[PDB]
Amino acid sequence: HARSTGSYSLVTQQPLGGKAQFGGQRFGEMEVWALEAYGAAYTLQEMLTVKSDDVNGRTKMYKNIVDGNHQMEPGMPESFNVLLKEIRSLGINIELEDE
Amino acid sequence: EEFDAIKIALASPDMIRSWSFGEVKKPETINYRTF
Amino acid sequence: RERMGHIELASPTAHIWFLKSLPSRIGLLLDMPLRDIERVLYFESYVVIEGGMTNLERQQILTEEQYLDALEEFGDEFDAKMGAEAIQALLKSMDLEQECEQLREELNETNSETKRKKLTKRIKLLEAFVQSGNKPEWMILTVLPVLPPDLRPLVPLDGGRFATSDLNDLYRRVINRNNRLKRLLDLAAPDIIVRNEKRMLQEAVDALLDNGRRGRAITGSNKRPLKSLADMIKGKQGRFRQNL
Amino acid sequence: TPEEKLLRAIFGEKASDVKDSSLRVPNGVSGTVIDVQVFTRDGVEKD
Amino acid sequence: MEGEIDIAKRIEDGINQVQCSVAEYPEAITYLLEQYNRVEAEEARLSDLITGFVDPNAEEDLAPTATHVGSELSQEDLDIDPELAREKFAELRAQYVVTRDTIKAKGRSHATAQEEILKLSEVFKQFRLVPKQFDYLVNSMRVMMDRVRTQERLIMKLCVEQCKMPKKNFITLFTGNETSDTWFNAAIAMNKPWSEKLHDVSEEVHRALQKLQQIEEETGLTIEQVKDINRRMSIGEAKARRAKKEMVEANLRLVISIAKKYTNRGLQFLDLIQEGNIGLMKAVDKFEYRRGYKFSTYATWWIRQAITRSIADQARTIRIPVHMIETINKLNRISRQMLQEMGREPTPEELAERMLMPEDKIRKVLKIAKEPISMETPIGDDEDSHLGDFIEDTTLELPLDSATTESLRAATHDVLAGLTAREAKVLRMRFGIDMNTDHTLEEVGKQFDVTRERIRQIEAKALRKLRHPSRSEVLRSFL
Repeated sequence: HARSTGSYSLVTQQPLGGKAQFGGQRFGEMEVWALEAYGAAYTLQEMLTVKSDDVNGRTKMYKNIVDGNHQMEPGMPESFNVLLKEIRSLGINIELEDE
Repeated sequence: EEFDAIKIALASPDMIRSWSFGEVKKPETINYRTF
Repeated sequence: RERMGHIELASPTAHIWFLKSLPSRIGLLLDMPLRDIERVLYFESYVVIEGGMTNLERQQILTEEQYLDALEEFGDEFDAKMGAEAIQALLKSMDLEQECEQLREELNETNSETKRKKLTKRIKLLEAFVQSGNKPEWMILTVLPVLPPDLRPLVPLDGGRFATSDLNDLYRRVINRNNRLKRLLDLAAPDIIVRNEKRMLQEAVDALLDNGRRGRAITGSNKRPLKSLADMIKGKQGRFRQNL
Repeated sequence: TPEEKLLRAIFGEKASDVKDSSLRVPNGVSGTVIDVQVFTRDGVEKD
Repeated sequence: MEGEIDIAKRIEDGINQVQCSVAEYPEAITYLLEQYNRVEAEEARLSDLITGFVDPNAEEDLAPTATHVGSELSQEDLDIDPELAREKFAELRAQYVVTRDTIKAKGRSHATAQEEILKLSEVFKQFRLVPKQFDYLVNSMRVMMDRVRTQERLIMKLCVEQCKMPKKNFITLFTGNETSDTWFNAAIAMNKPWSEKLHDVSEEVHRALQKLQQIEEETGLTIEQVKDINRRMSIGEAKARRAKKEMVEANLRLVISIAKKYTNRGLQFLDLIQEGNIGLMKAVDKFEYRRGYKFSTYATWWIRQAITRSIADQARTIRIPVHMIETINKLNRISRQMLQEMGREPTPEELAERMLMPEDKIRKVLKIAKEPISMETPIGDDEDSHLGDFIEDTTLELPLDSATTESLRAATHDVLAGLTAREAKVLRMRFGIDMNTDHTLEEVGKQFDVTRERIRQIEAKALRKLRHPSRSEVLRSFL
């Protein structure tokens, strides 16, 4: 079995696996700490955003390796920008801020 | 781009009134006919 | 998925993320301890003092048997009040400036066990409300935001049927909890049943925000632990550790 | 639809009313057929 | 069991104190005759105005009609021979004539006008006004004067609290006529140390006086006597209200008793006894101890009626028609009817002749009758997998076709330029650069050439030219 492209949910926005299409290997947390030990960086944030959660950063990347270019930096995760509203309905206000 | 620091503070009815546009009173959801 | 709404609640209701989260924030600053007074008044008829006639206590309760006897003679006016109705009026009628110095001088006069034991969480919390641009009367939610329909979709599955979230049920209920205590009990019912009603409102509000804390909510048909808000958010149905 | 006739007008204009929506073979490996059964509304007690 | 009949006599006793009070009320009388005119030309009926009459001409003698005059509930919870009727209604206009004029212009004293109405008041008590009317007359009586209370309350605290005026110096002036400025002007002329303070509020008092007269004229009664009518209505409704508080408290056991027939259906149990308690408070008001029927049977009638109305529509999470749920059990009490006799399943052929449904459309009806199903329900993984987490989205294009749809709506206007200027510029320079297409008499002056004929030809000729853009596409995407 091998998967490269497939369908995605709405609120969840994650790689699935239908019938005709295969399924993607879920990068378990057990393989996250083993990577942090090396002291990496970009190869850790990718297995959290574009390669799963991030949606608008997944489509833009697909149009970068087709012409022989390079994909830019991912954006803000979808499971994070919705949490801001999820917590907002709990009588508590949350607001982002730069420097 | 990227994220820096995060600010957290209590929520006031004056602020929640801003985002909101009105109030819901009818428990009824949608219709099965014209959807 | 953005923007929200609200619901004008005729009866004030303290939040749950600031009540069970010791130290208290809706009672501690109001002289109320933590549980030996701010939990029993929510249940059956337990009239508590919120104002005061001429130099009285702010923790002593009042038995219904001694209520009808303290109306005519032997008693004064006595600002009587039910449960949730007596918690928001205090926040607005208190001065953090003066009250702060009242408990600051009570750290050596009396022993550190009868009062100081609790007063240790008085100067700390209040100091935060002063340093920051906040205010005590923000813990009481007169309205309640609504979760975006995108997190609670309603799209037909297959066969002309549909598909809705059980969370929606927690909205069609709260409506019948408020409109009932407007033109039926608050001007007709004696008192031995109007109290019970007010007890159901507070229990029906703190259940939506976070279910599992106190009085777990159960849907109509097919029981099963009814889902709420906070439960689905952080995922408390798995004791956290086994997160997603 | 009008806008549809534009596409097929490039690759041979021949849009029929009915098409061939037969059950295609799933991914993997195919195989021969054993038996074939047809029950065009039999007079028996079928549900 | 009893202990509810002896106190039931206190109910109708209070109503009698309301019947008389409402009688002396011009607004309540005018509406009576004015409504009678809708009967002559045939628009309404005397059914919603009068139900019966009485023989004695004193203070009632039989179970009155006024039921919603001392009810504990809110206004929102309070919802014979025609030949003989028209005969009595003709007796009112045989005296209301003089009253119809003493209201329009009247004079200085309103005691003269009400004096004539007093005679009619005795006749109004004879009529059995529909209980629905009392929900308007009495209601619009406490509200109409409600403004009068506040309108005169402001000027009361703008001189006593503001200008500092003794209570003995305001109850001897304003209590007089409280109509014209004969009480205000008399205060200043009293050469008091406080009389020279009303000049800083005379403007506010004047406005609160002129508008005050408007209500007095609208009613047609004296501001002093109008209070007498209502003050005695709060006495009769109080003696009956508290008397009914003992029947709606000791009978809470009967509410839960019949509350086992409408349990798990669509509404919770906490909101179940809601319509049960409100029903008991309604029956106790319209109850008659002088009737053969008891209370433990007559009261449980309205109770099961209020609980069968709420769960009759707003049961499911989504709205549901009435007959859609009554059509299911309809075909049920017949399915076993043919099974207990013949022993075979009723085929959709014999029931198609007894029902109004064919056989095909009746099958699609069952598809509607469902729950249907939630979303946050475990499937297989029972960890992160949810029912609403396997449905693909169509409004949000996936990365696969994200690059395709982009190259199919931004490349045609490049090769479009390489085409006959005339026909190409017509369509392009119309909606592509401007707004709105097809103007006819306006497009003919846009190119300055032909008439309104090629408005359709040029477009058609251009359409077949849109077949050129193969690798490039723009139009083939809207549909």
